[PDB]
Amino acid sequence: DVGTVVGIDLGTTYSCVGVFKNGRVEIIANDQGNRITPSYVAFTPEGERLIGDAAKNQLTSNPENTVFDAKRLIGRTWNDPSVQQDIKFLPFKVVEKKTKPYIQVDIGGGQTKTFAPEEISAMVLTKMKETAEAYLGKKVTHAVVTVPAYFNDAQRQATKDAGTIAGLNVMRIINEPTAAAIAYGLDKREGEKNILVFDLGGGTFDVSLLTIDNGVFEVVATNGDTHLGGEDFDQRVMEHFIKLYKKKTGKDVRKDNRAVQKLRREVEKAKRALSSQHQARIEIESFYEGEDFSETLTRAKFEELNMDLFRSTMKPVQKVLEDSDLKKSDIDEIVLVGGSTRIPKIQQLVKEFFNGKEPSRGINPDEAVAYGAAVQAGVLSG
Ligand SMILES: N#Cc1ccc(COC[C@H]2O[C@@H](n3c(NCc4ccc(Cl)c(Cl)c4)nc4c(N)ncnc43)[C@H](O)[C@@H]2O)cc1
Ligand SMILES: [Mg+2]
Repeated sequence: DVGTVVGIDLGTTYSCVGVFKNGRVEIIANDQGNRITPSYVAFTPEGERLIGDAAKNQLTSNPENTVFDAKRLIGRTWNDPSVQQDIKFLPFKVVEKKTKPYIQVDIGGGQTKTFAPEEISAMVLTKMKETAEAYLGKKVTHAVVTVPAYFNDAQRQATKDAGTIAGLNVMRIINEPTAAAIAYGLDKREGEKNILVFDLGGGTFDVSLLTIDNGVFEVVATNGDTHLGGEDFDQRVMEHFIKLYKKKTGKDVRKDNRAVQKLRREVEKAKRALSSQHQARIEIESFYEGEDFSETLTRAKFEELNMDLFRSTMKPVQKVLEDSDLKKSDIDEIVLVGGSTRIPKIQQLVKEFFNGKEPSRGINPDEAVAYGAAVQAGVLSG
């Protein structure tokens, strides 16, 4: 009946699925060979739905009908101030329907359709379910799904509802920082500890203070920045190169959406290289007006352009400690989650804040949450 329960991190920008099979957690790659699937859905004018990288890669060509960031809207009402602010930054249409922010898209043949946020998340969960079934060689009916620790009752229920729509019985809703702590085996220890989970992803920043007492977790405080992540650091670098190009050539490349997207792709790759080396060459064939682009970005320049944003991650950490009535020295483990925690300056700032205390390392920060969800899914599969 419940079979092999899957563990899914349903992220704002990226989702990840794991299972417990043959004595260990296995993070599952999708049909594109990727252990992460972008939380994107594109509606083509042929009536087809594209999910994941297939959808993300077609954003520039179909900017009104490619849906992403549905997690920012799920479990909220249309008139929630957070929703009214977020819709200002989203390129697809959002309308009031049944008190909620429904996403409106063209599906071809002169038809437009509206989808609740949980229906978009259900499409992402269906893909995660397909990924898991291809791996296991059998059907998947049950899941453990993670949510941000600050999610309220409506946000947790709407996430279980996205599972129902996808044909998944969401047996447990688990907090993302708790799932990361479980990945590190922090739940399998005698005694009591205070854990700070610092999660800096592609688009969001979450800090959580947890207590662990002989396998029992409590989320004591949460903070962060809802609109700070890796995409913001790429954007600072894009603006930098766009201004330098305008001063050198007198050309504003922002007029050509394709040129901007080629630059975005290469800037993101260069930022990644800058986590292990000190210079990165950005090369673009036929960037603008058919002319090739070839420039270098140093790690020093990358840090300067982003120094305020990197430093900003420190105030939510201090605030969670104040709200927990804990001192820096009371923190027993610092767990880094989210792909942006690979940035050396971010790791430096976290270590400096904690007076030289080394954070927990070793588990891929993009996968730690799904890994913890898979550990719990293994217990439930029996
Ligand atoms: N393949 C793949 C893939 C794996 C994980 C992710 C999730 O990334 C979340 C965020 O994390 C960022 N990030 C990541 N993300 C992981 C990643 C690894 C490989 C690839 Cl091809 C891509 Cl593109 C992304 N690695 C970073 C690094 N070394 N230095 C700085 N930032 C890094 C990334 O730019 C994004 O903003 C996205 C794609
Ligand atoms: Mg995450």
